[PDB]
Amino acid sequence: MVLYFIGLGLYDERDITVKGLEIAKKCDYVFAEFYTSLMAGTTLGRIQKLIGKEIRVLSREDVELNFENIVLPLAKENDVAFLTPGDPLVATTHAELRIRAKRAGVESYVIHAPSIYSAVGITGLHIYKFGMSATVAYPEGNWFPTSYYDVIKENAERGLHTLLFLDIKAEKRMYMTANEAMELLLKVEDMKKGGVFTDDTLVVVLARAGSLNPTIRAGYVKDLIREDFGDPPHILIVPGKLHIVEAEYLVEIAGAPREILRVNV
Amino acid sequence: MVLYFIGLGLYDERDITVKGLEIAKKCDYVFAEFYTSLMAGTTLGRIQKLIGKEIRVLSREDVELNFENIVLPLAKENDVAFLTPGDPLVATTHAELRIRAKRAGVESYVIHAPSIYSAVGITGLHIYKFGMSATVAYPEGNWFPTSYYDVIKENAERGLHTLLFLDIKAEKRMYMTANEAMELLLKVEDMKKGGVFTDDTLVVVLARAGSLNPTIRAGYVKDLIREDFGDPPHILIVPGKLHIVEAEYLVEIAGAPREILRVNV
Ligand SMILES: Nc1ncnc2c1ncn2[C@@H]1O[C@H](CSCC[C@H](N)C(=O)O)[C@@H](O)[C@H]1O
Repeated sequence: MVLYFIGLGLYDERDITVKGLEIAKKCDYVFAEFYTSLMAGTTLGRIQKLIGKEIRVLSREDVELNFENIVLPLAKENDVAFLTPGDPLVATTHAELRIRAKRAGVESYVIHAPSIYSAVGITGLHIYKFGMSATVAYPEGNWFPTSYYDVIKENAERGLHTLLFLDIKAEKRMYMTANEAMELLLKVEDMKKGGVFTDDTLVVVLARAGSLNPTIRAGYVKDLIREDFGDPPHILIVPGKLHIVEAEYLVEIAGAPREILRVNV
Repeated sequence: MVLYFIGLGLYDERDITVKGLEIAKKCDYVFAEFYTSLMAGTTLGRIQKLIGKEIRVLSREDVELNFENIVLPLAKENDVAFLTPGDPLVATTHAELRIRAKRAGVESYVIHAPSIYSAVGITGLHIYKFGMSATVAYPEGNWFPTSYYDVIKENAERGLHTLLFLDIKAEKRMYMTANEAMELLLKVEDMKKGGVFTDDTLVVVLARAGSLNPTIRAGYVKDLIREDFGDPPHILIVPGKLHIVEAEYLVEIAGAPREILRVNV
C-alpha cells in the first residue's frame, strides 16, 4: 500500500539506479510520464523490458488533474511506482503530488536518479557557481515570455552561471534546440537592450547528457547560433565570470575559442 | 584506453545506476575516492561485493597530485573506472581530471548518478529557485571564515534558496551536524549583524538523502537548533521567500509549523 516516485535518469533505461530498478521490479502497478523531459536514448518497450512490467503512460492532464483518481487509488491496496525522466522532483511540480498522496492516506517514497541539474558538471563549470535557473519558453500567440532574460542578467551581474532548461511540447513531439533558444534571446536583447545576450556572449551547449557521447560545445553566440548540436534534448548555459580552470576545460574539452582562456579578472 | 568517471550516488551501494554498475563490471581496474564525501549507508566491502571487483581507494593527494601516475597509466591499455560518491564532476576539482586524461591520450566518459544538488528537490523547494551554493567551514585558530554567510545574504536578498554543504573530515570520519552549522551561523550573525541568520530564520534540514527513510525537517532556528536529525551526513538550506506550494510541502511533509504559511510566503 505504498507509492514510489522513481526517476529514470537522463538518456536511456540504464540511467535508473539499482535501487530504483529492484523496487520497480517488485511493484504491482507501474505508471509513468514522459512529457516533463526527453529520454532520447530509450523507448517505453525498452523500459518495460528492463523492469519486466507493463507501464501505463500518463499525459500532463492525467497527472495534473487526475493523479489522485488514476494512481492513488491503486496505492491503497498495492505497491505502486510512478516513473519520470531524470529526477522525479526536479524542475517539475511533482513534489506537490506527495501532498496529494498524504491527503489520500498513501505513504510515498522517492528514488532519485541522475538529473540535468547536476549533470551540468560535465561542462567544466563549477556547479556551486550556478545562480537561479530558468526556462526558455516558446512564444505563443501574442504572448512572448522574457523573464528568463532577467534571470541571466541578475546572475551574470553576480558572476554566477545560468542554467537554461529548454521548452518542450511532448504531445507535438517538439523539443526546443539551443539554436532556437539563442534566437529567442537575441530577440529579447533587441527589445530590452540590457547588453545581457548578444552575438559576443559566451554560451555553453550540452546535448543528450547521459549518453556516452553527449555534445558539449562552448563559444560565442555568433558562431554557435547556427551550429548543429545533434538531436534533443538540449540545455543552454550562459556562464558568468569564469575561473581559469573552467575556461581551460571549456577550451580543451568543449572546443571553445582559446581566447576565452584569457579571463578579465 | 578508456577511463570511466562513475558516480556511486547518494547513500548506499544501490545508488549507482544500472549503466554505471555494468560498465564498472567490465573494467580491468577500479579506483575510488571517499574524501569529497562518504557513503553513509554502506561500506567499501558492500560496494566491492556489488561490483564484483576489488576497489583501490585513493586519497585526496593521490588524486590531486598523482592522478596521472596512478590512474592514467593503466587507462592506456585497460578499461579503468574511477568511482566517486554522488555525481562525477560535481566536486569542484574533478572536471580538471578529464583534461589530464586528454593530455595523456586517454579517452574518458562520464556515467552520472544522483547528486545532492538535485536530491534536495525532496525538500519541496523548487530547484530553479536555488542560488549560489556554499560550504560551512569550521573556524580554526585565528581563522574565522564567513563567506558562506554572504552567499546566503545575496541569495535570500534576491528571493533565492541557499544550499549549504557542511564541513567534513573524511579521514577522521567526522561530520559537521546541522545543529553545529546553525550555531556557527548565529555566531557569524552576531559579528556581521546583517540580519541574515537569526533565531527567527526559517531553515530546512535534509539528512541521509538517498535512503528510503531520509530525515526532512523545516522550522525556525530557535526550535531546530537542538533537535536531533539523526546520523550524518546533514545538509542545511536557508530558503528565500517561499511559493505557497513550497510552504505547503514543508508543512505537510517536513513537519514545518503552519506559521510559515503566513510568515515566510
Ligand atoms: N539528457 C539531457 N540533456 C540535455 N538537456 C536535458 C536532458 N534531460 C533534460 N534536459 C533539459 O531539461 C528539460 C526538462 S526539465 C525536467 C528535468 C528533470 N526532472 C531532471 O531531473 O533532469 C528539457 O526540456 C531539457 O532542456
